[PDB]
Amino acid sequence: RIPLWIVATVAGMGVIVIVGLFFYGAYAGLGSSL
Amino acid sequence: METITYVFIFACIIALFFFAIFFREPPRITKK
Amino acid sequence: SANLWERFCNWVTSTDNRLYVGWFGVIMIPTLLAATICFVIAFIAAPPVDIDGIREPVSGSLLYGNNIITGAVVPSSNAIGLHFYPIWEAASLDEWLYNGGPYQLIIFHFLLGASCYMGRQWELSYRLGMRPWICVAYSAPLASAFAVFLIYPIGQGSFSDGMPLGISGTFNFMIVFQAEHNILMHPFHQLGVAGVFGGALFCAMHGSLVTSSLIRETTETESANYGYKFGQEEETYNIVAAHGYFGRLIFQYASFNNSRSLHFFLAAWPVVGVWFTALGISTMAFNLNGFNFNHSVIDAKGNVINTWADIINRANLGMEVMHERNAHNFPLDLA
Amino acid sequence: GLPWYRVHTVLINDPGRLIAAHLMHTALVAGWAGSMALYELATFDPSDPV
Amino acid sequence: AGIVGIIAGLFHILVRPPQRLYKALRMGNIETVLSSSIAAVFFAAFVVAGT
Amino acid sequence: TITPSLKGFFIGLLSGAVVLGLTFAVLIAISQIDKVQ
Amino acid sequence: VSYPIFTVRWVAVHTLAVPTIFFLGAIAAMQFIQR
Amino acid sequence: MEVNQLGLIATALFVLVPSVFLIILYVQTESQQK
Amino acid sequence: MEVNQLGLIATALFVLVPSVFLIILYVQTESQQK
Amino acid sequence: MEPNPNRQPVELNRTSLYLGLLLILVLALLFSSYFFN
Amino acid sequence: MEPNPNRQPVELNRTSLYLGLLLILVLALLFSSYFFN
Amino acid sequence: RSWLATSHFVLAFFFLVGHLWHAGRARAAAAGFEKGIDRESEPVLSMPSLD
Amino acid sequence: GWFDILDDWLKRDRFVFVGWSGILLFPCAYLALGGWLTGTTFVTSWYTHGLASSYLEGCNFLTVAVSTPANSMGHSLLLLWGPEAQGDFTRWCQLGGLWTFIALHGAFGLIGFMLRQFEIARLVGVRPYNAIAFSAPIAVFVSVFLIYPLGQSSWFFAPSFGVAAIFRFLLFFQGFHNWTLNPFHMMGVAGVLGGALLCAIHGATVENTLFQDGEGASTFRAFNPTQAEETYSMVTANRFWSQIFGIAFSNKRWLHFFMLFVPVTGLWMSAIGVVGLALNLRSYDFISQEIRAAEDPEFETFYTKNLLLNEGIRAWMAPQDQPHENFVFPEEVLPRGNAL
Amino acid sequence: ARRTWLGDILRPLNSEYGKVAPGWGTTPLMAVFMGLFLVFLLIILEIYNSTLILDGVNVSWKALG
Amino acid sequence: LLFFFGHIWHGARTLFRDVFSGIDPELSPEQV
Amino acid sequence: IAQLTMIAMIGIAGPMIIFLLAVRRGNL
Amino acid sequence: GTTGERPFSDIITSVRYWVIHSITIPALFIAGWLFVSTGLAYDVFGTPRPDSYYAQEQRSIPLVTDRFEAKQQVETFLEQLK
Amino acid sequence: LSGLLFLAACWHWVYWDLELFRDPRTGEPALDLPKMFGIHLFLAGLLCFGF
Amino acid sequence: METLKITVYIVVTFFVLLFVFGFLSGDPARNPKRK
Ligand code: CLA
Ligand code: CLA
Ligand code: CLA
Ligand SMILES: CCCCCCCCCCCCCCCC(=O)OC[C@H](CO[C@H]1O[C@H](CS(=O)(=O)O)[C@@H](O)[C@H](O)[C@H]1O)OC(=O)CCCCCCCCCCCCCCC
Ligand SMILES: CC1=C(/C=C/C(C)=C/C=C/C(C)=C/C=C/C=C(C)/C=C/C=C(C)/C=C/C2=C(C)CCCC2(C)C)C(C)(C)CCC1
Ligand SMILES: CC1=C(/C=C/C(C)=C/C=C/C(C)=C/C=C/C=C(C)/C=C/C=C(C)/C=C/C2=C(C)CCCC2(C)C)C(C)(C)CCC1
Ligand SMILES: CC1=C(/C=C/C(C)=C/C=C/C(C)=C/C=C/C=C(C)/C=C/C=C(C)/C=C/C2=C(C)CCCC2(C)C)C(C)(C)CCC1
Ligand SMILES: [Cl-]
Ligand SMILES: [Fe+2]
Repeated sequence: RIPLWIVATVAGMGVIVIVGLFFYGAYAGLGSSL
Repeated sequence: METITYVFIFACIIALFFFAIFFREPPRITKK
Repeated sequence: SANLWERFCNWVTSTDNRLYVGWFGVIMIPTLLAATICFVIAFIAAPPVDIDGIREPVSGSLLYGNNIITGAVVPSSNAIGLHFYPIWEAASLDEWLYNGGPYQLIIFHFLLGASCYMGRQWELSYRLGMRPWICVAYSAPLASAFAVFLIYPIGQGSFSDGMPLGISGTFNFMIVFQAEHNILMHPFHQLGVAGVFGGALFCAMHGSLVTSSLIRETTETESANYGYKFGQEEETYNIVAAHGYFGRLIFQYASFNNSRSLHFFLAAWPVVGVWFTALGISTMAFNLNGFNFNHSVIDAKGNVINTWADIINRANLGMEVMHERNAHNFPLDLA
Repeated sequence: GLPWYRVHTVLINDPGRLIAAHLMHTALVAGWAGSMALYELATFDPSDPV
Repeated sequence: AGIVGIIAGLFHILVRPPQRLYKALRMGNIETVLSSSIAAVFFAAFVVAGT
Repeated sequence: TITPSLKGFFIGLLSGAVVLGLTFAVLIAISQIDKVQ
Repeated sequence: VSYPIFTVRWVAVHTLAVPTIFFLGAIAAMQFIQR
Repeated sequence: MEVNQLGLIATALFVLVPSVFLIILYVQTESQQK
Repeated sequence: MEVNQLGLIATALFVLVPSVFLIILYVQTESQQK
Repeated sequence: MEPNPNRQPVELNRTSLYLGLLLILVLALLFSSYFFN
Repeated sequence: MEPNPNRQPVELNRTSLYLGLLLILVLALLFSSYFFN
Repeated sequence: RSWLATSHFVLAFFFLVGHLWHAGRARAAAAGFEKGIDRESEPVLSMPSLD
Repeated sequence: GWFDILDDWLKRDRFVFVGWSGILLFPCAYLALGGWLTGTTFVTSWYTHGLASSYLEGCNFLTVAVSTPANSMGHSLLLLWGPEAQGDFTRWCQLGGLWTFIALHGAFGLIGFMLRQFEIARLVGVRPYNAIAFSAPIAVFVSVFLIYPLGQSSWFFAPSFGVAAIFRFLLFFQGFHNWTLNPFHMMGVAGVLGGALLCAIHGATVENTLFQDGEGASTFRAFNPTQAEETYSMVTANRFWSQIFGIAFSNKRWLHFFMLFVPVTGLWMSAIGVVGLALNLRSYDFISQEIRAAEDPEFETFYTKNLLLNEGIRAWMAPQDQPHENFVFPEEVLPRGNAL
Repeated sequence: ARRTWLGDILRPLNSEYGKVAPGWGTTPLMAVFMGLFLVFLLIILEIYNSTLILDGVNVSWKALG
Repeated sequence: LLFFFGHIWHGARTLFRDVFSGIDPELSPEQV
Repeated sequence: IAQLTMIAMIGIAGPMIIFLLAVRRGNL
Repeated sequence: GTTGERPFSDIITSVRYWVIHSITIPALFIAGWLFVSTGLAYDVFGTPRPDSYYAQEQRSIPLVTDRFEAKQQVETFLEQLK
Repeated sequence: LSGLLFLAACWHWVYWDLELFRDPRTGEPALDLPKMFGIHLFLAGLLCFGF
Repeated sequence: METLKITVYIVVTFFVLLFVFGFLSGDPARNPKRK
């Protein structure tokens, strides 16, 4: 049994990371301007 | 002629507004 | 007389008036009446206005060649900018009408009255013992009028850049806005249409669900509306049957069963959405515009690979390049 | 009684008056056709088919 | 289509509608003939607008 | 007779029937496995 | 109760969940492509 | 100005005819005994 | 031909307006119970 | 408010409708020529 | 002849009149510009 | 100047909403109906019909 | 009978209701959404529009899109096994085959979905006013994504599935069709805007005319899920708006139908306008206005102003927006104001 | 009611009101013509859209005279 | 396009003639 | 170069000061 | 208010779920990653690589100009080292 | 033709209660839709053919 | 013209005074219950 509040907070951060990875890619990848 | 038509319709809407507000059907409770 | 003033205050505040003239009403009623009367006379008979201050009068009244769709009340001159221009600031009314005098008189009186109108939407609720916050819902459309008529001109430095009082004139404001600010590519605007689309969506949602789950009390050849009497004790529709249907359309937990949580959502969504769209105009009033993805994606050599964002930019240039023909003398549009 | 948008429901089970209705409709459509034609013939110029 | 229409016609004059269908498509209720006719009318309309 | 585009039509008409088939095949099967009353 | 495992809900859930993460992985990799 | 000649009567009938229809009904409803 | 522009709407309103008045009344009379 | 006791119902029989319409139409058939002039 | 037993009375309340008139007028205020063109 | 101006207008506005919200609640809290209309003593039902 | 056993299974009350409708809905709906999410990340629009349109190429959530096929395609259905793609998948993608894929599938998904509404309503035994309402979104999708391009030269001028790609569709209609000046569109916005008002005002009205059915401040818990008395004072709501606005509802049954009518009617009017734009039968100009503007160089309205904006939009956008035309507009022929 | 010359002659044609066939009657046979019709329409559609080309059929203002 | 709505409307009104004018009691939903 | 090491620790720190409280059970 | 399916809450909480999904979920992630990083995705959807939009000198666009011979025309566009 | 359909419309309006529309069984107004469709469809195809 | 300014100012002062002295006249009292 894994406490729900932990499941969300871990999956929560997990979402902020990957989406934040996307925002970084806006200044580096092909989606850049440099 | 056009100006007249426009103001006329407008004047009519304003006239309606009046009657709509002050000459509506009195909203009666329960026993309707 | 129990006391004239005491009686006056009791009359104003009286909840037995056909129309609740409140304390806010004491300011609202006169201001709204001046705005409307001045508007009606202008829209019909006002002479052309030199909006851009370049001695290039724009006629927007019926008697001067306009129809309802084209006709408008033209914003004050750009030569006036943000200066206060009441009638008693003009050598004559001829001058006052030429520099777009009426416009200020209207927008100021409207915004004032429309604010007190919000103030009254609290007062009456207070006098009747019901909860407030209805006025809080009205703060969203009002905050938009404020943004479009006051905040943007302040930001841009002239009331001539405020939204005109007319149909086609409203279209001009938008098209130009898009050019100078790229509003479609702005989050706050997108939240606005989301609120407006969702609004119409939920309005139809709630509307249909409820009207579809009505308890039968009417004949086959009798209006289904008569099955309701003003001032009922019990409900006129089966909200549990409504929830049962909509709960099966998508899936149960994605369906409302609490009428209070329902109507809150019904109110919260559009109000919040429009709030951002109002903040959008107020934000882009200080030139913090939408996303600029022009020439973003480029190939390995450096060639510019176009996106839809670029196709948007071409449309925008055309607006930019053509608007206010003879108003510009210098390369950059910083006004 | 009946709402304005329901006045024709008076025919849902009255085959006689329903046929009478359709007959009136058909007359109107046929009437339009003949008379719409006369309007064109009174205005059409055959002087040059090219 | 005419011949087929002639044949199909004779069919419905003779063969009766299956109970299942009569119940399903609420036959013997003229406002169901309207629903289907309208469906066909606008189908034809979309076609002539196209041609 | 029997042009390339006509052959393609049969390919799409056959691959479509298959999808309808397997779908209803599965459905009819699973349906007749549980429904007690 | 003695709940089952594989259900219609399970199927539905996976038809969206499985490709999503596969795409989220794909897109995440795109953030490092350059020129 | 240089407007449509039929614009006037088109607007006039567009207002009267359907308004007329309504009033006919309303007044006929209003006069129903009891 | 070279007729009056207002002739059409003048004739139109001359028919409708008073005819309308009548129909309004007749139908309102017709629907009186008993 | 008190229901005003001075009011009476208004009436227009079918013939009166016919007689009326006959009057309006023929008048229009008479004056239209002069309206178009 | 026998009085046809299929007829019902027709009704239009005061609000419906107002709601109606409002629709007609504003529609006229909207399309008139395009009618004059 | 753009960052500051825009940020503080958004804040200033929402705070005016917060004002209205909390001022409207306080007036109802005080008088004591911020939680709903009294089913029994419903004020409106005690006022003459304006109709 | 197997049918009734097939029926039994389908109409079983699950977490996600399937039903007969589901046999059509779920396959298309999934493919439509899936096809978009696919093209959104992987497939390009280079060979079709000379545009990058996927995450793989560097586009973001705003600029990504599933672009329309080439103008060369015409109104071709663009089947995977059709004369164009010839069974090839890669070619199919590059020729914008995913667009007709998303469009047609999504089209049937919208059919299945309303059928679901109809089917579920029947089972639960409720009125199908939810299906009637959903007709407005159908008309829109049908008129815009199908009927409109069917009147134009090809699928190319249909709205491409994407955020930004829709924004240009707006700017296009302004520049070329003068869409804002269309009476049918205006009714459209009036319905949406007016519908979003009804949504707001009614919700706010109810929440602030509620009865006290609890001792807490958060009045949400204090609601009875099992009908009985009205949770909010309809009578109080009536007298309120009657005094602030002058007019007020007094028949919940009419009030809610009204909430259905307004936004549904609006969407339908906006649809009709688009159907006319297919044949380019637009509401572009006012003849009386143009005639005066021609003879009189001092006559200026906000209407005249807007048309000049359109001229600029058309001239500056056309070259890169309609590649198939091979447009070449010299700097000197480009309509421009002063300085800018 | 009211009988008439014409009315009596037409009486038989209108009398078998509620008369239905038992069970699933001709339904399965109908479902076959339905499927044939669907394919039929799909054919002439794809021919009109030039998705189905056939040497001999030229879907243009040509092939005419 | 307009007639589409009429089809959907009358079609609905045919298959839902019983539940027309409103609905009536019971409380079943979430249990087969 | 990679200060993501920082964020990580200070990020899990937040839920930690309440997780330890779910362990020592008290005052939540 | 309930149906046959096992309450999500229980499943997302069960240790068995995570023992499964700590393997499955990252697996799909790594797979999608490889799909791009190995350049396979480029070939599956004919999407141009950063160095595959134009030829070196050419600055024109490979616009498909006819429906029936489009596929052939497209292939010809790849020929010029595009 | 319009004038004739007009006069016909009037006759069918006054003489609405023809026995032909009454079902011999129930004694109440009734129309056998399935057989009618068959009749009309036959006439349609027959006229279609001729055309 | 200088007159109009005066007139207006007086007028505006009137209503504004009516407003301030209005809410001042024990406005919280004016309500259904607790006051
Ligand atoms: C084959 C065509 C056809 C037929 C025979 C019917 C028949 C019927 N419809 Mg219907 N309908 C149709 C098409 C049709 N509809 C279409 C296409 C739509 C979508 C717009 C609708 C939408 C619709 C609704 C929403 C309702 C009906 C209702 C009804 C019933 C009562 C009609 C009534 O009293 O209205 C009388 C109507 C009036 C007195 C006002 C009409 C004013 C119109 C709008 C102005 C234009 C008039 C103009 C001359 C029309 C030209 C015709 C044009 C096609 C060329 C009746 C059975 C009603 C019903 O079922 O009752 C419960 C109902 O509520 N229909
Ligand atoms: C039931 C759900 C459903 C529906 C309605 C559709 C509908 C469609 N899909 Mg589709 N699809 C589905 C599920 C569905 N799909 C699923 C689950 C998948 C995943 C495998 C796909 C994958 C898919 C692809 C990859 C493509 C489509 C395409 C299409 C479109 C054209 C297909 C066509 O020509 O049909 C043909 C219709 C039939 C085959 C039906 C025939 C039924 C009859 C009764 C059987 C008769 C067979 C018999 C041999 C005939 C004998 C006659 C004799 C003379 C030979 C069409 C809108 C194409 C598209 O979108 O193009 C842009 C396309 O390229 N689909
Ligand atoms: C004696 C009968 C008769 C004849 C010979 C004509 C002859 C004519 N009429 Mg006409 N008309 C008639 C009666 C008749 N009318 C009646 C009674 C009406 C009132 C409803 C009209 C209303 C009318 C109008 C409004 C118009 C004409 C027009 C015309 C002319 C062109 C006809 C045309 O293009 O066909 C049109 C062909 C069709 C519409 C094809 C219909 C086929 C449908 C879609 C199929 C129906 C579904 C079917 C049941 C499916 C099963 C079939 C089965 C085989 C599978 C022509 C001179 C036109 C003209 O030029 O004006 C003078 C015109 O605009 N007519
Ligand atoms: C520069 C300063 C100018 C000063 C102007 C001169 C003084 C104002 C004179 C007003 C004369 C007109 C009377 C109007 C009567 C009436 O409104 O209803 C009459 C009712 C009946 O009560 C009323 O009537 C009662 C008497 S009786 O019933 O009417 O006989 C009375 O007892 C009670 O006190 C009273 O409330 O009055 C009210 O309900 C009070 C609210 C009145 C609201 C004013 C209009 C609101 C406008 C808002 C802005 C609109 C914008 C434009 C709209 C197009
Ligand atoms: C009786 C008789 C006769 C006579 C007859 C006649 C004379 C008839 C006529 C008829 C007619 C003469 C008819 C007409 C008709 C018409 C119509 C019917 C029309 C309609 C129209 C419409 C409906 C329209 C609509 C619209 C509009 C308005 C606008 C918008 C669009 C639309 C189109 C929608 C004779 C001697 C022979 C002999 C026998 C007896
Ligand atoms: C094409 C095609 C097909 C199909 C396929 C498919 C069906 C696929 C699917 C796919 C999919 C199905 C995918 C998915 C995806 C998803 C995603 C990718 C998502 C993302 C998301 C996100 C990113 C989120 C975000 C957010 C939000 C929105 C909210 C707020 C917050 C956040 C940020 C979290 C087939 C083969 C059949 C055939 C051929 C053609
Ligand atoms: C989604 C969701 C969720 C989740 C959420 C989350 C995921 C959250 C997170 C959160 C977090 C994640 C938090 C954190 C926090 C942290 C903190 C608060 C920290 C602080 C620290 C400090 C302040 C310190 C600093 C320092 C250092 C460390 C070194 C340098 C120096 C100094 C000392 C300054 C929930 C469950 C609610 C449910 C709903 C949904
Ligand atoms: Cl301009
Ligand atoms: Fe509600």
